[PDB]
Amino acid sequence: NRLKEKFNTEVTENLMKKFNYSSVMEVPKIDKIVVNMGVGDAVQNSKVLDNAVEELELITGQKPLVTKAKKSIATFRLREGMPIGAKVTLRGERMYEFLDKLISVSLPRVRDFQGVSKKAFDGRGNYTLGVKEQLIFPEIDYDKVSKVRGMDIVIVTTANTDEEARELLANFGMPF
Amino acid sequence: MLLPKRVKYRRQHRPKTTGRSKGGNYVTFGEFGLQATTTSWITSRQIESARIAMTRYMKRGGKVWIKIFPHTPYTKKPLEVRMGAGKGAVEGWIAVVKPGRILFEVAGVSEEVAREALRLASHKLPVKTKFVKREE
Amino acid sequence: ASKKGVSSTKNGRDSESKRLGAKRADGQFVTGGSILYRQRGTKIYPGENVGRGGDDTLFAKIDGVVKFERKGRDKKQVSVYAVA
Amino acid sequence: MRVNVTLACTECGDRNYITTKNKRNNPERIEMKKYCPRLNKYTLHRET
RNA sequence: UUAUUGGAGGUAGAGCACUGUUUGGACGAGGGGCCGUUACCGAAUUCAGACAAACUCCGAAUGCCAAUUAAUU
RNA sequence: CUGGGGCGGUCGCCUCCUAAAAGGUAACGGAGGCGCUCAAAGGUUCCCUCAGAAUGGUUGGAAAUCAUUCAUAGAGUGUAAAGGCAUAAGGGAGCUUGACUGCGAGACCUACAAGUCGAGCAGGGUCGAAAGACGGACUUAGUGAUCCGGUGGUUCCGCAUG
RNA sequence: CUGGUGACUAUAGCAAGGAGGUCACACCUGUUCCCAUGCCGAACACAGAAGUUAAGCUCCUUAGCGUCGAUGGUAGUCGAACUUACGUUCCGCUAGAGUAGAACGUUGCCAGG
RNA sequence: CGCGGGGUGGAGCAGCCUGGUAGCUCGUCGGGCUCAUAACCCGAAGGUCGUCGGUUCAAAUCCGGCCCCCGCAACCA
RNA sequence: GCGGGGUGGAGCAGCCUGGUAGCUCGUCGGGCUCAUAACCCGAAGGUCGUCGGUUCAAAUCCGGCCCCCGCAACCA
RNA sequence: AAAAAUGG
Ligand SMILES: [K+]
Ligand SMILES: [Mg+2]
Ligand SMILES: [Mg+2]
Ligand SMILES: [Mg+2]
Ligand SMILES: [Mg+2]
Ligand SMILES: [Mg+2]
Ligand SMILES: [Mg+2]
Ligand SMILES: [Mg+2]
Repeated sequence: NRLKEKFNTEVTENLMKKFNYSSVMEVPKIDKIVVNMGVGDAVQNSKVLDNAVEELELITGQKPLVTKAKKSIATFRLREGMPIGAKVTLRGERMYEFLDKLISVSLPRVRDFQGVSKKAFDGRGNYTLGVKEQLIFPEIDYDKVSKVRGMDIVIVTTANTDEEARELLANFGMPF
Repeated sequence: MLLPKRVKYRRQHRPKTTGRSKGGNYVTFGEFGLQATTTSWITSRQIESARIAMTRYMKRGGKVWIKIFPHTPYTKKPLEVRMGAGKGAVEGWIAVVKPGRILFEVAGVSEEVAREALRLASHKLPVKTKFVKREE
Repeated sequence: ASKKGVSSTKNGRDSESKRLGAKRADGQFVTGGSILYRQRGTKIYPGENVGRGGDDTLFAKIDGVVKFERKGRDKKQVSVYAVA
Repeated sequence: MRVNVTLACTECGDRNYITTKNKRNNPERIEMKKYCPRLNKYTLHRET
């Protein structure tokens, strides 16, 4: 819980001083992290979705929820109820461990890494990071990766504004 | 030629024609208007004839508003057929006009030009009319 | 004499009318089991001592006086109350 | 459902109920607990 | 039959809140010919004005069902 | 049947409008459905709430999956329409078979034959901690008299008697 | 006054601004235990009391939205008289829209203060 | 309703009688052939035998259930 | 009045049974010829008559507008 | 002893 200790000690004080919070309960915190992988080619080959689920489970540490089509779309040849994604929600210690790992061990493994988008905030204090290749994560061996596919990592925060969310993530150590 | 782009029902009961004008009894867009004083169906062809007459007299100087619209289809049987065997096919489109409704409005011209234009228009219509101004 | 060919209508169908609606009046005494109201859905709801049949028919469960009552802002119900 | 089905008590053999089933969805002889009036108890009935 | 009281219900009228129909403005989320700015602005929004047997946010007069109900019959 | 007959169309059942605010109400008037489906899409207990839009995000585009916000019903309700249903009748899960047996005060509808609703009682059950709910399905179509014959059951009869 | 739990067609709602905390209600700290997540102690469940009124919640102000809403007049209409006129007249009933205005709830029971 | 028969590579026929082995004629691919073209000759790929079961060391073959097609015959709610 | 049909340039399938546009000829390119034809190899070419509807999805299912074909149009 | 047209 090194990252959590940093948040309790340094980030809390820095952020509260910067934004003039009358109470500590106003200090933003990372509510959850949702790691999603949309596998639309599972329509054509379910083994792709199975491999994606296994890789996501290795990355995150817990079994993913398989997400199914909410509606049928002819162009995609998608029928309602067909499994076309995987999702993991991380909270608490696992969330913090994954976050520090992503900041330190994983993100620098990005090829030609030059920081993460600073404008990728929903407008209400939540940040979505699109990783373009799973090989980034240290838990995956490229030998067993039949196909390389990305992920969406949604950091959901209690910050009301992109400015506060940016300050929180920067203090945590996100490049920008 | 006005007519709805589509309707839910092409075969409709013909509208009630007794009573007074429910609405649109005041000049609201232009300065002058043509007010119906009797009741009639008004066809799209009659609307078009009156519109052309008044606009041609105004010589594009002013602006014209058609306040009525022929929403209602009416049917007619094929020639020389007996009664029964279903309702006939849509023949045309009509607006129901009762006393007091403003049929047309004009603006951007003198009162004299508006009077003459609306006179020419009224002679194309199956109702008696009167020249009206905005009230205040 | 000249006679023209006629077409046909594709219409000309209707189901039997179902005699829906109120079957007893507000303020009327009814015996238990009397149908109060025939309906589709709950246009009126069962109130006190009133049941709702499988086809939504409203009926009295006790002997008593029928009372149609407001139910909230938009709805209504029918109840039966025992007479003294 | 698209075919008629007779449910007979598997203890006394009485044909106590009729029902229906879809033959493609349930090709097998369907079974279920039903009340057997002769035995005055619930017994397993199955399609004849 | 009338008087009084209660109730069911959606017509006439009216209205546009829904489903459709429809006339003038204003403005344009955004892209194209255009350099930023003189089509389409098809969207959406918005102001005002209209139409309806199978529209209704509303809603009569009557008629109808009743009442330990009174008067006349 | 038929705005003469033939020809064409139609014939039973369900929903809406015509229908004149109870109910009913015709025409070869205006519109559509039905001759099924479901072993769960039934019962019960617990839990849940949509469609759509905006903004971020990789393969991913106007729409796939993820996140926040707004969004009161514009979604869904097997299947037409109407009436209902967001205290759900809509959605998920667990357990189940009441899609029971004998019935039935009373009531609707109605020329008859039929058709519809039904508390409650008894037997034996399912779910539920319990109250309680359950005699199919959000409701209303999905059906056809008698005679005759087939099949199963039967403390019924059995042409002198068995 | 606070809370719990009811009744009433939102006159009760929404929105905006402001105030509140040892009681209490929350957020909140955790996952050993009963219980739980199609993944997640988020939720449900349980154990607990370091911190906070930030949010919920409660209270206060208002009339922007929503809700309610006359009187008067008009449409429609039962009946009658006259009438065929896309009618007239008389009587009774009497909208919808709109206007003035009402309104930021009113109350029962119980336990605390 | 009874009795027979049929279902086999992309098409049309054997092999079922009597248990093993999937043959024949067209069709496609490659080669020889020729000035090409056809014809002809030689190499290959092509159905696991309508479907599900059953008896056997062994099933296209034997025995059942089921799905279609054909011939004749039967049919007084 | 009732039926049937409308799909590359032509003729004809595909519809019945929604997810898949086929054949012959014609056209274009390369080849063979002294050249043309024939022939061989390779390619392009139809928003399925036109508007609406149901559907996640329409040549296909449903309803109009148009065009063509066939049959019918009888008794005085 | 298969078939192989034409050329101002
Ligand atoms: K005139
Ligand atoms: Mg009206
Ligand atoms: Mg005649
Ligand atoms: Mg009625
Ligand atoms: Mg007979
Ligand atoms: Mg004997
Ligand atoms: Mg040549
Ligand atoms: Mg020569």
